[PDB]
Amino acid sequence: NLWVTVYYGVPVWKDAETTLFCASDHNVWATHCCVPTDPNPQEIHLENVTEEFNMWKNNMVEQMHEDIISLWDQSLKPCVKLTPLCVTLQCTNVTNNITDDMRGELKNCSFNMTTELRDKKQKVYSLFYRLDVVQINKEYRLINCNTSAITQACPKVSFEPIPIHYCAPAGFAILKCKDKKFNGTGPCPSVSTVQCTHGIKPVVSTQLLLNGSLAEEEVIIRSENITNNAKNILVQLNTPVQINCTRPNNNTVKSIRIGPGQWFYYTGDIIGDIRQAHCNVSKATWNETLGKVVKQLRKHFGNNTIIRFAQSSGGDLEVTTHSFNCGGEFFYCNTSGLFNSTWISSNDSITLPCRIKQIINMWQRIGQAMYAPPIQGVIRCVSNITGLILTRDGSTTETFRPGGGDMRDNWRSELYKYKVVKIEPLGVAPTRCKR
Amino acid sequence: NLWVTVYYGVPVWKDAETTLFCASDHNVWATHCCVPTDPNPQEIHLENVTEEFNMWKNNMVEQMHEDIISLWDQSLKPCVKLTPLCVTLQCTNVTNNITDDMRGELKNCSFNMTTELRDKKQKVYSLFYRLDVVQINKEYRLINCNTSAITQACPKVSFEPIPIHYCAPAGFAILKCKDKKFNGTGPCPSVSTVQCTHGIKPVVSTQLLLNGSLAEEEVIIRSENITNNAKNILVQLNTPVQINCTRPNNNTVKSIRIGPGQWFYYTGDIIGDIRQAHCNVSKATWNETLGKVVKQLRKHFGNNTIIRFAQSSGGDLEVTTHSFNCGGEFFYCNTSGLFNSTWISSNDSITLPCRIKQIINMWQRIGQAMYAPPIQGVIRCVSNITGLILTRDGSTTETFRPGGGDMRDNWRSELYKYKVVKIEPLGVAPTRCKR
Amino acid sequence: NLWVTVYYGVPVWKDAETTLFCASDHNVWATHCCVPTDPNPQEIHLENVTEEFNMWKNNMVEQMHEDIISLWDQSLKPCVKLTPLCVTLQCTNVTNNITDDMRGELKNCSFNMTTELRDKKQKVYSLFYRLDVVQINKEYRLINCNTSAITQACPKVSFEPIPIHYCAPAGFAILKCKDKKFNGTGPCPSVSTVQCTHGIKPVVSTQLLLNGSLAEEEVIIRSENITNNAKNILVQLNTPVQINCTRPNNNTVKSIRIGPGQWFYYTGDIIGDIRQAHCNVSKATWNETLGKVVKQLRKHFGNNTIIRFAQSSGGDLEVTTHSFNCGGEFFYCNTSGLFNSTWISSNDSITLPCRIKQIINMWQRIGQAMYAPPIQGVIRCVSNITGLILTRDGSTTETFRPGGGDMRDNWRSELYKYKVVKIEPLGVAPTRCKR
Amino acid sequence: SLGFLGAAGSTMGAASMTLTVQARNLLSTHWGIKQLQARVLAVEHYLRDQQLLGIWGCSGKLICCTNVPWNSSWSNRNLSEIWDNMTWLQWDKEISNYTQIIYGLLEESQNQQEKNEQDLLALD
Amino acid sequence: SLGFLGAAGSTMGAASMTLTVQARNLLSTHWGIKQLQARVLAVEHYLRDQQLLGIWGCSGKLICCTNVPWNSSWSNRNLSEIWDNMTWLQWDKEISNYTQIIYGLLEESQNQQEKNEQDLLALD
Amino acid sequence: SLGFLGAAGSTMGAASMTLTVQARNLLSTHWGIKQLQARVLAVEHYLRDQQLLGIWGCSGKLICCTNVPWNSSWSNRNLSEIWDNMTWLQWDKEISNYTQIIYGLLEESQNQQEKNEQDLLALD
Ligand SMILES: *[C@@H]1O[C@H](CO)[C@@H](O[C@@H]2O[C@H](CO)[C@@H](O)[C@H](O)[C@H]2NC(C)=O)[C@H](O)[C@H]1NC(C)=O
Ligand SMILES: *[C@@H]1O[C@H](CO)[C@@H](O[C@@H]2O[C@H](CO)[C@@H](O)[C@H](O)[C@H]2NC(C)=O)[C@H](O)[C@H]1NC(C)=O
Ligand SMILES: *[C@@H]1O[C@H](CO)[C@@H](O[C@@H]2O[C@H](CO)[C@@H](O)[C@H](O)[C@H]2NC(C)=O)[C@H](O)[C@H]1NC(C)=O
Ligand SMILES: *[C@@H]1O[C@H](CO)[C@@H](O[C@@H]2O[C@H](CO)[C@@H](O)[C@H](O)[C@H]2NC(C)=O)[C@H](O)[C@H]1NC(C)=O
Ligand SMILES: *[C@@H]1O[C@H](CO)[C@@H](O[C@@H]2O[C@H](CO)[C@@H](O)[C@H](O)[C@H]2NC(C)=O)[C@H](O)[C@H]1NC(C)=O
Ligand SMILES: *[C@@H]1O[C@H](CO)[C@@H](O[C@@H]2O[C@H](CO)[C@@H](O)[C@H](O)[C@H]2NC(C)=O)[C@H](O)[C@H]1NC(C)=O
Ligand SMILES: *[C@@H]1O[C@H](CO)[C@@H](O[C@@H]2O[C@H](CO)[C@@H](O)[C@H](O)[C@H]2NC(C)=O)[C@H](O)[C@H]1NC(C)=O
Ligand SMILES: *[C@@H]1O[C@H](CO)[C@@H](O[C@@H]2O[C@H](CO)[C@@H](O)[C@H](O)[C@H]2NC(C)=O)[C@H](O)[C@H]1NC(C)=O
Ligand SMILES: *[C@@H]1O[C@H](CO)[C@@H](O[C@@H]2O[C@H](CO)[C@@H](O)[C@H](O)[C@H]2NC(C)=O)[C@H](O)[C@H]1NC(C)=O
Ligand SMILES: *[C@@H]1O[C@H](CO)[C@@H](O[C@@H]2O[C@H](CO)[C@@H](O)[C@H](O)[C@H]2NC(C)=O)[C@H](O)[C@H]1NC(C)=O
Ligand SMILES: *[C@@H]1O[C@H](CO)[C@@H](O)[C@H](O)[C@H]1NC(C)=O
Ligand SMILES: *[C@@H]1O[C@H](CO)[C@@H](O)[C@H](O)[C@H]1NC(C)=O
Ligand SMILES: *[C@@H]1O[C@H](CO)[C@@H](O)[C@H](O)[C@H]1NC(C)=O
Ligand SMILES: *[C@@H]1O[C@H](CO)[C@@H](O)[C@H](O)[C@H]1NC(C)=O
Ligand SMILES: *[C@@H]1O[C@H](CO)[C@@H](O)[C@H](O)[C@H]1NC(C)=O
Ligand SMILES: *[C@@H]1O[C@H](CO)[C@@H](O)[C@H](O)[C@H]1NC(C)=O
Repeated sequence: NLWVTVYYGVPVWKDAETTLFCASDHNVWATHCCVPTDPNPQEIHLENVTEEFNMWKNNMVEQMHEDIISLWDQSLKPCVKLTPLCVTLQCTNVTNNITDDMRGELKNCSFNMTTELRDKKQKVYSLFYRLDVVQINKEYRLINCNTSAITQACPKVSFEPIPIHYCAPAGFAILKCKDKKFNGTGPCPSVSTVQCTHGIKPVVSTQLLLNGSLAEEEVIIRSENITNNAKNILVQLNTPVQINCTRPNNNTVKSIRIGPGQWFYYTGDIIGDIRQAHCNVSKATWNETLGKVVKQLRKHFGNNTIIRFAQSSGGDLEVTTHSFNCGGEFFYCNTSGLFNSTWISSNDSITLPCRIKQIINMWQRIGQAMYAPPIQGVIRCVSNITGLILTRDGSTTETFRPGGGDMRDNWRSELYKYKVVKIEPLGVAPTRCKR
Repeated sequence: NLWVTVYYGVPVWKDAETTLFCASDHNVWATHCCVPTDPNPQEIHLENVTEEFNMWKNNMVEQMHEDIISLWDQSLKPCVKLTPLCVTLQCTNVTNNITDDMRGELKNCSFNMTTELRDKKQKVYSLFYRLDVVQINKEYRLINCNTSAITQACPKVSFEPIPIHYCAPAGFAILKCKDKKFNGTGPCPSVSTVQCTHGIKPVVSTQLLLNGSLAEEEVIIRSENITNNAKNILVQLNTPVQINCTRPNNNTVKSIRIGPGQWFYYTGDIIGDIRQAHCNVSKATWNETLGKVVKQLRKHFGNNTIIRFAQSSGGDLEVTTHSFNCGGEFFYCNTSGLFNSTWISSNDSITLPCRIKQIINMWQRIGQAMYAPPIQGVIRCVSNITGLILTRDGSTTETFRPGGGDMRDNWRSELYKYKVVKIEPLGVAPTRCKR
Repeated sequence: NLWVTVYYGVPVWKDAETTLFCASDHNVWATHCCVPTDPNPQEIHLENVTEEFNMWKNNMVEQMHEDIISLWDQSLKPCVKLTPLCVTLQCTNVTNNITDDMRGELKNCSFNMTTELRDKKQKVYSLFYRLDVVQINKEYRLINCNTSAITQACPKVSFEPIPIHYCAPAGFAILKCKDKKFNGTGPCPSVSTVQCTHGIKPVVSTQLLLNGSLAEEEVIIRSENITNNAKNILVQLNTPVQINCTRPNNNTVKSIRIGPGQWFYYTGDIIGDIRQAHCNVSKATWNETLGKVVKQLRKHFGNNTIIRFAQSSGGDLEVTTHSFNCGGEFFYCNTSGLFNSTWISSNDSITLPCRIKQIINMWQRIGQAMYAPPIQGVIRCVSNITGLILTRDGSTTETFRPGGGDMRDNWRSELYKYKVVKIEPLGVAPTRCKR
Repeated sequence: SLGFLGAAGSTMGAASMTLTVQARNLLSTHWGIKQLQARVLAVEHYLRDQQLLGIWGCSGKLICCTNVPWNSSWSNRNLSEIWDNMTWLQWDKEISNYTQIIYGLLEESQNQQEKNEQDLLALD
Repeated sequence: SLGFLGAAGSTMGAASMTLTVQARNLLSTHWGIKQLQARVLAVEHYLRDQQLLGIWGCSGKLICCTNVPWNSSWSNRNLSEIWDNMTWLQWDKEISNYTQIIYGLLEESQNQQEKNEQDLLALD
Repeated sequence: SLGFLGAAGSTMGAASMTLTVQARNLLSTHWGIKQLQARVLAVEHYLRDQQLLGIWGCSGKLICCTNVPWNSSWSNRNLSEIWDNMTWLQWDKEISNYTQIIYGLLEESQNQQEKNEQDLLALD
């Protein structure tokens, strides 16, 4: 009666894991390695297609992680190795024009370094932050001396994130979820197909996500398992919170030759007096932001459940403070002033003190270290807080604390709406057609 | 009458050389980097097909040789360089608590090492085997100081051979010789087609072959041209000879940091009575084995010919003695006790007076040295002798000796059964079909 | 009443840029890296095909340039670094057997060099040619110490140019211009198709091109824009001018060990009188050659003008002076003896004095350097001048001076007959056939 | 006119009218390697589909009819249900367990068919 | 005779006599990447042209006569004026402006042909 | 069963019944460049053979008979011997010296056929 008819070019796909490539259009991410982005990328709406998405089981996130690590490391390959710098260092306190809150923050240190000629030595001095030196038992050493060689970042290279568009290879496609309020794990009733994702900026931070996407209408709370205290909660925002960060000191940068073709950069001195690095947010905006967060948490934890916010504690600065790169400098800000409230049913700012660190161990690895050269002058940046990383502790009161660690979650947030599938164009169906 | 007809998918092949790949199944062979194997899905017996095999003209052998070397070098690429050890050593004899079998074998040396801070030095003591230390004129240097750079092998990467299966690229097929009593160069009446070889353990040795396959029916003698005394003779055994090799001493391993992020491992002390490394072979089985070898040699040389076994000639330790990696340490053993007899027309065992070396220059390459970290504890290995490498002395008596050292031959021992051919799907034939 | 008919295998093409690969035919160009050339390449004459060529927009030149830089750098990758050599030197003049041609051009230096053992030092005496040594305040340093490290070239690797053939990939072809007297930018009425170019020797020189191809009948003058005073003029020749170059000094080469597995080579002494390096050309041949150049220049600038040849403008030795690699030695020769003449509408030689330099900064890059090992004995080579690089200074006497230093001008002097096109085999045309 | 996978969700008999729109999108420092491997992989998948169509005697057709009858054991629906209500994604899931069987039957059918033609051209 | 592109420059009529001459020449450390990148292009270009011919209903016959009529707006030269008085390079330069139109028409007529065959065979 | 080369050694007459099984078996750090090269080569060999089948007018079929007559100078043997007493390995040894000749003839024959088809269609 019926025969097997073969069709090719059939709109069928299966979930798949493949390799994606970057298309983007003096840079940490070596963007010249990517193809350029097509000025007229396409997107198509797929009416009546409902697909299951799972942001917590997504290999796009893992590839983004891998690419960022590799690109970051590759940019340090041609840079100076400051092995001549790991010497007994002789240090005293900077006590000249010190704000009370920086008493013994900054230190003055003396070295016997190598020079252009191997038979000579050059006596130099520089200023260091306390966070990067450890006492010898006036004798100090750099903190990386007992774990790794440190590479100086090349000064011409910018650390400012540039949006990277991820594109599927031929035969594959990326599905995108357009469903408002999608939490990342259920069926998505409204999808579209794209070849490339939007450009995603590889912004690196802890606790407070910066310069990401906003929700259209309401705060969306996403988690792998909300009742599991071992999982993080990613909260997006439907409004930005403006944050103004500064390093309010006019630093004068000096450099020396340490060997043929190699030079070391350091802070020589500071012009004028000093002030503690800090970040400002508006108190009122922050209070509205939390009010929205609390309402959504109550939907999940109970209408009459008390929601409390608290500072996090335990671990290194990367998981207790808000770290970020501002002006190319590395900041560690105390967010306790933001997360200190209990909720039952005009230029007033919140000021968060911050510290500055130059020896940076990224991606929670050991054995690698980078020396961040100082930046001349005074640093300011303004950024938008577009989501929070919270963890729940553990009756009556639920306590949430800022979370952090595992960079996969920052990327997971931007990629929550994308899925990779493979096209299977060949298939069969019964018809009345024979031979 | 007849016309040309073209057939595609024709069961023919031609001898060809192509690139094979690793399918494998913390190792120096990067076994995690190979596509894994399937559970030996099949071999296809080919009825009425006789192919010519030639183990002496085999590119599988040459590729394995090159791949093993490349993997070896890669495994040292990220490991600590030991350049700072090439200093004058101050050495005295270790004659404390010895048996006098070891008199002169160990020396207690002291030297000034670099440390985490480059402006500090730290005097250390360590024990060395005499084979790795050469007198300068009490003042000694490491043997490799005037020829090569030395890299420490990573303490977490094992030298235990893992069977590696070699698989044909698509479009090619590996033919295997199934016939018994096949001597490596003639036609093989019974063959089969496989996609992957069995896994081969890349065991490194000389004089005797360890952990290979056994012959099932008789001892088989294989050589390219047996009448040419310039060729080696490979002998495959029917029964394994079990050999036990040990290092009776209990060594204590110490670790010194020699620069940021790096450390050197060295024997700190020895707990107890210093004794000679040694290895045991039972006489009953060894004497039976030689008799079997002689019978086969008599088939080639005459019944009326006397066969003598003799020890090796002088030369580099690597080629005059048996050599293997046991527990991570490299042993050199005098096999003379196994080849000292003339053959004419109880647990009593043979003990081999073995010695240990840590500085390794494998594949006979000059300029590339490796340091073998010491092993904590006492070392014991049990292995099977599955074959021999013999040389022929250049009237009425023939003499054979335990020669060797060219690693290519160890691989010939297992790859003799395989040949790689290209599949050639097109061909034509006459027939009665026209159009 | 016609229909579209599709034809595949249509002999048409488009200008295109693709990747070309090398085919060759102990050497710095690593010709073993290239695919060996088939002994019988074909050339297919295209009757009735006129194509436009533009040597100044020919990206084959850019690829050749990149391959040359790449091969050059790869050849130095495994060679000994001389960082231990950048030490204060104590230097006096070599006045011991001077003919006054070399007075002030050779110095005797001594320094404290490292040894295999890192705790020992050796005092080394060596000779330098002044251009490589600069004063610090008898205290000198090598010129590269404040720019970069210098790598010693491997003594076993020759720098002699080997013709390198370039080949297009399938789908592409190279069209060659066969017309005589072709200036590189207009239509070429007679062309042929090849898959591979002839082998081109990558001869590196400034001002006077050596060992290239000759013009078929007459001197051909080619330039990007003849009236643009910022552009170079490439003058080919229809006859070679023989040039005989030498370093007439018997150099004794000495070497020292500088570290484990490494050694440094330097000139130990000179036997016999010390004389200046030089190059000879025939005065008569050179004067005839210029007369031909002058006539062709008059065709472009008027036949009622004056052409005057003059000296280079000054600046860096590598640009202002003629340079070449002879025997592996690096020569810098003064051409003022060649370009000193005003042209108005028996065994008499011209001797050009030369300087020798061992520290070479190639390809106009900054941050890399090579040390050229000394060459044992006396160096002599004979080569052909096959073209000139001239510049013109902006009813007046025109002034021409030697130009160059931009290596693309040398390649472009051979790659002017070739262009790469993409084959576009598919197309359509109308006919009476329909289905 | 939609584009690429935009037909998904339409009925099977609607989607089947636009096959070329998707067929055209097939084939259209390891950052070098990732890009190169992706190109190779795209080719390999393309070629496997084309080889398979070739074996079945459907080379170059998009829509190809065969001599293999449909089994009610693979699926049993009215043709109007299959072509007018269901879409291709649903269908692929429903008969995902029979694709190996069907492909084997198609390969056997074509092999016999070729032999029969070879004999007819030799005049039996 | 006149291997590879040797017939280039001859008129279109004569050049069409050697289509297989050019067709058969199609496809035919850090450094090893320049060959892999070249080989992959030769293959991708080959396959894209083959795919296009397949979509158009030309499985690969070298010369495929289609059912799409020629428009005078593309070219109004008579046939001798095209086939006897021009070479292929000249022809391509003139027709280039309309080739996307032509290619679209060819894909469209083939889809109509495929549907018609399938329906006739349901009636057969 | 007899997968891959299992039919080898059987006579040509029997072996022709297994062409399909060997058709589907075609086309399937610094270490990757070895696997990647192997993948590329498999594709290149596959495509070159398909290219010849296309040129000769066989294309997607496994068995094609053509209009080229068999020449006794290539081989003078009775059909009862070649198709029942010689194997495809033995035959290759015997016919190898003439396969370049045969391939050239197959190409020319198809070109003549294509010209004839174009002309017949033009004549309607
Ligand atoms: C730099 O200032 C710090 C204070 O910020 C001094 O450290 C304190 O020393 C007293 C003993 O005299 C201890 O009891 C405190 O606990 C220390 N405080 C901290 C934060 O370490 C330090 O001695 C000063 N150093 C110099 C060179 O003046
Ligand atoms: C996101 O929304 C989905 C609903 O679309 C929620 O999924 C349900 O979770 C419960 C509890 O595990 C299951 O019993 C249901 O079967 C799930 N429904 C579906 C359609 O999958 C999910 O829990 C929500 N997650 C968050 C963080 O809000
Ligand atoms: C260290 O050991 C060496 C042996 O390795 C001793 O030297 C030997 O001394 C005997 C005399 O008792 C000589 O006959 C040998 O020829 C010597 N051999 C070598 C290699 O020199 C040496 O005396 C011992 N030194 C100490 C301090 O114990
Ligand atoms: C392994 O067996 C083969 C036989 O298959 C031996 O090869 C023959 O040796 C004779 C010696 O004169 C030659 O004339 C023949 O041409 C060889 N070929 C064959 C197929 O017989 C081979 O010599 C044997 N190997 C050893 C080590 O004895
Ligand atoms: C090598 O060691 C093995 C044991 O590790 C010895 O084999 C054993 O011998 C003992 C008697 O001494 C038996 O009781 C064991 O049963 C044997 N092995 C087993 C467990 O089967 C072997 O004899 C040693 N080889 C030599 C020659 O020393
Ligand atoms: C090495 O030779 C240079 C010249 O090549 C000497 O320097 C010159 O000395 C004369 C006087 O005899 C002055 O008129 C020149 O102006 C000097 N030239 C320069 C560049 O300074 C130099 O003194 C000699 N050094 C030694 C150690 O003999
Ligand atoms: C090289 O020769 C070509 C002719 O083959 C010259 O091209 C002419 O240049 C003038 C001035 O720009 C134009 O007006 C003509 O139309 C060009 N003719 C053609 C056929 O293109 C070119 O100028 C010569 N180059 C040099 C440096 O003299
Ligand atoms: C999504 O499904 C709806 C049906 O629920 C499709 O709309 C129907 O389309 C047919 C054919 O044109 C019409 O005869 C019906 O009257 C339409 N029904 C309704 C309720 O509008 C719609 O086309 C589907 N979407 C896609 C992309 O195929
Ligand atoms: C190049 O053009 C010439 C014409 O200028 C072609 O020669 C003509 O060929 C036709 C066809 O065989 C003859 O009828 C004419 O009499 C020939 N003319 C002359 C002057 O000989 C020539 O064939 C063309 N070249 C190519 C490769 O096609
Ligand atoms: C190998 O040769 C034997 C003959 O010696 C083949 O055996 C015959 O096979 C046919 C089937 O094709 C049977 O009808 C005959 O009765 C068999 N002969 C005997 C004596 O039993 C065998 O098939 C051949 N192997 C292959 C793979 O073709
Ligand atoms: C530099 O070296 C001198 C000895 O020459 C020593 O006294 C001084 O403390 C050293 N200074 C530093 C900063 O290491
Ligand atoms: C910094 O300290 C100096 C004294 O060392 C003082 O003269 C100067 O005014 C101070 N600067 C500021 C901005 O307080
Ligand atoms: C319960 O939650 C709803 C919102 O879902 C809110 O409108 C209502 O007032 C809450 N009731 C209380 C206060 O428990
Ligand atoms: C270590 O350095 C000191 C420096 O005073 C020297 O006297 C001693 O001999 C050195 N020891 C060794 C074992 O090199
Ligand atoms: C070598 O070092 C010594 C000091 O140890 C110094 O006196 C001598 O001048 C140095 N030699 C040279 C050539 O600089
Ligand atoms: C057969 O082959 C011979 C050469 O071996 C050739 O001379 C003859 O013309 C050919 N005949 C046919 C009909 O092809």
